Amino acid sequence: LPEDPKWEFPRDKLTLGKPLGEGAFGQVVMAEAVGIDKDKPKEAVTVAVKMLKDDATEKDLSDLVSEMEMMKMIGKHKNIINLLGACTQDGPLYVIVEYASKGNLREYLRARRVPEEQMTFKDLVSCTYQLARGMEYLASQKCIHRDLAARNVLVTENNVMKIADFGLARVINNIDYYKKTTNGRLPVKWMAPEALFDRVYTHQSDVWSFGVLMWEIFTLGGSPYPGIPVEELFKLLKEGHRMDKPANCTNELYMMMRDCWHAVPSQRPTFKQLVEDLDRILTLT
Ligand SMILES: Nc1ncnc2c1ncn2[C@@H]1O[C@H](COP(=O)(O)OP(=O)(O)NP(=O)(O)O)[C@@H](O)[C@H]1O
Repeated sequence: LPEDPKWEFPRDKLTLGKPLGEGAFGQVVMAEAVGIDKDKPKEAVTVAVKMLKDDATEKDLSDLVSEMEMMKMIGKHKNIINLLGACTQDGPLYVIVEYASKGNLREYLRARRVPEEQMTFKDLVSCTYQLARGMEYLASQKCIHRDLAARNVLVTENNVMKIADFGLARVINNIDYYKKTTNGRLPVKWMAPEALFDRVYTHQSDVWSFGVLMWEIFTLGGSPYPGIPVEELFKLLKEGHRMDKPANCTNELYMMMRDCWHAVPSQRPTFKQLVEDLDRILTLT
């Protein structure tokens, strides 16, 4: 792999610790990184390290490299998982990122329905607000995430919501992102119809996904289109089906979901608008 000195971190300053989880393209381990935070240059920082599994494919390696490169481009923001460094030379590829001790949002919510704590309604609105802020920022950086979902949000020790899993994200210009393929690699239940049927993707497709994410949040980690298999959703979406209102959701926030699910992308809210609406709702709690 080519060197990128501004991101490279010395392997001898990294100490791997316990596994945090694994997927079908990589694994993540906790680690201590001495000197990685130049605001505290003497200190060890607890980080997460993404790396290949022993059964990794060639495509897994190219994907991990591509994920690292995307994270170099998306800037820095409180409500996204930020890249901290990488070990790319003379050894296995290590992609070093911010550590979120409370795991992904889907499990965090399902575990707070013995529960860890109780989610107040204010907590859920705040969580929604933070993620709209993250997506607003990503869209300002001309990034479409394409895989927004509760499983791809991470939660820090201080309950900070961080958008993560940039492996499918793309940088676009002004017009729709378009590449025609045989079959897509995006979770169908979170995809905007124009993405599913027309292979086109804009920031407004991410807005659709955000509406699904809202539904996951206010169902405390429920599964979208409950009891509807992916196989049958193609037809139901084309015919205009939409999810019902979660129990713990206000009619105001449900109207917000349904706006995100507008059939016409240009008629959905923008993330800037969602942040403004969510700012108002959250201050009134
Ligand atoms: N920065 C992190 N801090 C703490 N835990 C993490 C971090 N990143 C990932 N994990 C966890 O370790 C596991 C690794 O999975 P991950 O690398 O996130 O891909 P994925 O989200 O499982 N696949 P997908 O949702 O289909 O895109 C997940 O269970 C995460 O919850």
